[PDB]
Amino acid sequence: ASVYAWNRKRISNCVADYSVLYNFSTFKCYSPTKLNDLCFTNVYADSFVIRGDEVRQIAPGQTGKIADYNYKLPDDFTGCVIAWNSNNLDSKVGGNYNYLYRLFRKSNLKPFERDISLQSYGFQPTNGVGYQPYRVVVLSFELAPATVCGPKKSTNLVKNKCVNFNFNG
Amino acid sequence: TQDLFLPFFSNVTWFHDNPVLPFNDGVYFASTEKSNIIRGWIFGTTLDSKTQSLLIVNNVVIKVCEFQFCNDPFFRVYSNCTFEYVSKNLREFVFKNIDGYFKIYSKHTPIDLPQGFSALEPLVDLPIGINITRFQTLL
Amino acid sequence: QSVLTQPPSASGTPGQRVTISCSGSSANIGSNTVNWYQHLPGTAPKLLIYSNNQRPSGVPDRFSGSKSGTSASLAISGLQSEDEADYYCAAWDDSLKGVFGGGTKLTV
Amino acid sequence: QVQLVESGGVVVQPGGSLRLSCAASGFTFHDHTMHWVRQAPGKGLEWVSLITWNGGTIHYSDSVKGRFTISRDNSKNSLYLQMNSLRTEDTALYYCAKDLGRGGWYLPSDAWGQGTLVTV
Ligand SMILES: *[C@@H]1O[C@H](CO)[C@@H](O)[C@H](O)[C@H]1NC(C)=O
Ligand SMILES: *[C@@H]1O[C@H](CO)[C@@H](O)[C@H](O)[C@H]1NC(C)=O
Ligand SMILES: *[C@@H]1O[C@H](CO)[C@@H](O)[C@H](O)[C@H]1NC(C)=O
Repeated sequence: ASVYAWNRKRISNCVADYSVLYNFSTFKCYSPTKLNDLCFTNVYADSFVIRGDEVRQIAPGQTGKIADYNYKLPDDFTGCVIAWNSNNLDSKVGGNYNYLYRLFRKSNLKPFERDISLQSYGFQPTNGVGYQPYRVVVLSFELAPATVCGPKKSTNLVKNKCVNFNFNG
Repeated sequence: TQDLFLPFFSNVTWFHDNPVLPFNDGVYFASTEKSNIIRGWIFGTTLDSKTQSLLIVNNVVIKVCEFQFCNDPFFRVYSNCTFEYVSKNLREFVFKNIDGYFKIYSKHTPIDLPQGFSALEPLVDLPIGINITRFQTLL
Repeated sequence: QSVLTQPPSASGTPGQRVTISCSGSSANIGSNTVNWYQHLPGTAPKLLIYSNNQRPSGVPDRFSGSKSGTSASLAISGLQSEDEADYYCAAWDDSLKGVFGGGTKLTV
Repeated sequence: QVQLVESGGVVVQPGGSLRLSCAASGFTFHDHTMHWVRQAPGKGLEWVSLITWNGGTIHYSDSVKGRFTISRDNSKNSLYLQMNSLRTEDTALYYCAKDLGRGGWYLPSDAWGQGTLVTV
């Protein structure tokens, strides 16, 4: 999705095996190696495309055209911000006008506000890194019995021996 | 065992007809049918799109959402969701709501309310953080 | 030989703050907005401030401005040795079209 | 990544004429208003002219009004300036610049080209 109109994918009732992600050029959690030990009420994956020099704006305490007018994250945000270069996917010669961002607004956005009430990105394959497109996914963690949890590991079953067992807890 | 049970030889309300009924610690529901008229149940509080409501309709489809229900639901049931799941005779059910789980038990047998003894096996444990104070039978 | 009036120069010690004033008629500033440019010798002018107090991408919060009455000003704080540039005041006129001032030379 | 490239910075005899050309890329061309600004040597910036995206309106500074013509070709992503009846007073560094955004207009914004030198 365009950053001015970012989309939210809701993740629920499943196993969040975060090792498929952790093990991207940016992987900053607000510990990334302990994600598999946590349960959540919900996990939301907010998907959008921005410029390289705008990636730094996708964080708590940050300001700027994206942070203030397109995609705002709260100072008390809990979750992970993951991003990677998409120069060979979202760029066109002359500028890919499919992706747009808000340049002007009367006031700043609230956290996770989606205002689609607008300028195109000049995304080109020959742009400098700061002006290349990046695909950004922000995983917001909502902390119910919880429906999103990490994977369980297992061994095997050994019989006719004294063993220390754990059967589903 | 100490748990929520239907007391022996208790007073049971017989409906022939389906107003909104109160929900306490848990309820017992049973129906006797030939034509299979009852389709499901609606559980919640205000049932007016202000809060999460649990809609169970017999495949079997279970949804939890901010539904705006009809004043007399029957497709005319309702006009922002957190949960969705898809799967002559007496059908007994027990509905409990404890610590965030909506627990359903059931038993189906061949055939007023008949005398006899049987136990109801558990059907499903739904991890739904829903406030239920009222419910209605959906026909 | 200009409509918008500016001082010929400004100066200060790095780390300090200076201001550059701009004035004109009600048809230049009073009924319109004031933009500012920072022109570094060897290349083109770049937008610094627009619509009185807004900034374009790439311009830090050390640069700000305001408009009141029939006058306007640019404030430059945290002076850096890299800001030794000619600053310009511009506005759209009701009688004339695009109007630029003489420019102010800011030096370390 | 907005780029503007000027051409036509040549020396011309007074009383003659010259056309300047600005190539544009890195942004939507056909929806944006564009401007020309010139800087005479020893002086500050002098605004020249603007043309809007649909040709809806054109504006000139009085010193060039009636003698300069501004036009654009939205199919080539290019802006042109035709300057006739030239005088030695027109010697200046000419810059190509775009406005702040689409549709509307005011003054030249952040993206300026390097410019080219016109001598009369
Ligand atoms: C059930 O309640 C009714 C009053 O609504 C009463 O007349 C009847 O005797 C009660 N039956 C039993 C078994 O308590
Ligand atoms: C109900 O919709 C609002 C948006 O109007 C949203 O913020 C809220 O989280 C939704 N409620 C649930 C349970 O998703
Ligand atoms: C009813 O709602 C309150 C919040 O007002 C909550 O604390 C309580 O646990 C809920 N009860 C049930 C059964 O969901």
